[PDB]
Amino acid sequence: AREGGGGKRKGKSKKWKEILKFPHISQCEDLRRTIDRDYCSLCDKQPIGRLLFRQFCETRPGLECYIQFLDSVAEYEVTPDEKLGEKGKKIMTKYLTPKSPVFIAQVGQDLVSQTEEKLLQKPCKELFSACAQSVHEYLRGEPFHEYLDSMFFDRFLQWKWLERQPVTKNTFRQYRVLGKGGFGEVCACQVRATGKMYACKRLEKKRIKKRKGESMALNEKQILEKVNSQFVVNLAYAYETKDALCLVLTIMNGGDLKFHIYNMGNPGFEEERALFYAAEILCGLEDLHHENTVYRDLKPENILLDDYGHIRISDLGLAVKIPEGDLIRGRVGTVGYMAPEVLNNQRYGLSPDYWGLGCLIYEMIEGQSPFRGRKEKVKREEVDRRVLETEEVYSHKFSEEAKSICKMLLTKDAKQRLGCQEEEAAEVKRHPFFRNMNFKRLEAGMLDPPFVPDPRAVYCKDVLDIEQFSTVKGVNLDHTDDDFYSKFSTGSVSIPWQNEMIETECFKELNVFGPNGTLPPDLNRNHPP
Ligand SMILES: NC(=O)c1cn([C@@H]2O[C@H](CO)[C@@H](O)[C@H]2O)c2ncnc(N)c12
Repeated sequence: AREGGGGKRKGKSKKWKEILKFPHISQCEDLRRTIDRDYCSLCDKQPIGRLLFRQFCETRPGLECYIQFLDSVAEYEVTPDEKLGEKGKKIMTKYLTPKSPVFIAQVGQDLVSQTEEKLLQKPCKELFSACAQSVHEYLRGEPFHEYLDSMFFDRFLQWKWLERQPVTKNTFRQYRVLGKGGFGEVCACQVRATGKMYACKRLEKKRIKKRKGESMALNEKQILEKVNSQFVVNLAYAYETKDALCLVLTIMNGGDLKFHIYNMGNPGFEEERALFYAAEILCGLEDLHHENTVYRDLKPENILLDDYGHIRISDLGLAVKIPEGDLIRGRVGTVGYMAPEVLNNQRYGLSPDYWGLGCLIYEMIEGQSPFRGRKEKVKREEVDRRVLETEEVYSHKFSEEAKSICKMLLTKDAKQRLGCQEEEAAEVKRHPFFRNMNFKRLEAGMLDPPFVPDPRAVYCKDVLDIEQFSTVKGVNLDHTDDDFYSKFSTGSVSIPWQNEMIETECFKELNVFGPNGTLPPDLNRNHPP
């Protein structure tokens, strides 16, 4: 239900209930037939699917206890460390003990035992994770199968129908230019029906073509799609115009980290501020790494702020999804920001992102790159040489803990680098530099940023065309470009679209059923259109 955006001069279109009008359920037969009935996707990962399955569960006493447990576990994870024994024991009594009325029997008895014991010792935020998966293992059975036959899944099919409607020229309205670079420019845009504000990243087809950037543009879209993170820009819509390809991303107008680091006039800022940014970047990094995707482009300009002062990683073009167990090569990135193992063309994993985190913390505190000056005339090959053969030094601006984490992230050997061990990100989160940071609360948006930005305002002439247009394809014998345009423009992206519907409360308002125990007319089979 909560606001956020580039400022909104115009709200929901007042015909929006017509625009988003449910199809009659009889028009959903094709969806019903083709849809992959997959529990995690339909009942968890997809935000409206999860809401509707939860609505189904609350009609059944036997199912609802499982949902309540899952919610309690969510509460447990954000509980302060010193109260975890209390919260954990309450969940034990309430849920995992047979005498309780809200007892859930499908969590295995030896799982309960293991959990009891882990709780007896020092409790960790992840205490109930095994019980949680056990619960989902049960819900994806008969409960799922009953949900699929309910009116709440019928209603999911109706939402999916709306989700998949084409993007057209009437989908969006256009506001000012936000910025310029890369293949194109970025402007504010707004979905008319829902009123949600986004950033439209406009890549010029001519510039993609001359630079041979098709693969990079396609890679960007496809990684964006598959990562859903509070700390990485999300992709809501991907579509075509006559001259451009458009990515409708999370609007982050707070300015980028390059600006904020060098705006002070005394570059570098408070460690408390640096710490907060670093912690969120790390979460963003862990979310990418969960997809076994390495970002490989970490630099201050690719980190953007929102009007709230939270950050997101942007510009995923150089990111690569690595096959499980594989390693990749290739020397990509920005000068001064590339890790030794990238520079030496070795095979590498997630490791460069951690080196990149080191650069960012360093530059945030010192105000300068570790291996370069900002005003400096120096050749690329010299900056590279510094990165391989010299060690950075640390001024009085660094606390001991800051110097330590930077040195451990800026470890040149990737094997010994912080966060590159078996613990992965967890090793970095537990570092003394972060000792006061509860990352679970951070991931849940429960901690306030120490700094609120002036939202960026650029002056720019351009009214640039972001109106959707599907060009006629195949005009030339060579249709490679055209194939790439068709591949790219898949329209709305499921999860962000659904969250948009929820956040703007289009979901809450539109999602309604009959007066009491009845179907609404759009679900009434006896009266088709
Ligand atoms: N590539 C992106 O995701 C964005 C780039 N800009 C602006 O365009 C500049 C160059 O990309 C940035 O510094 C911002 O001013 C953005 N502004 C708002 N949201 C975004 N999601 C971006």
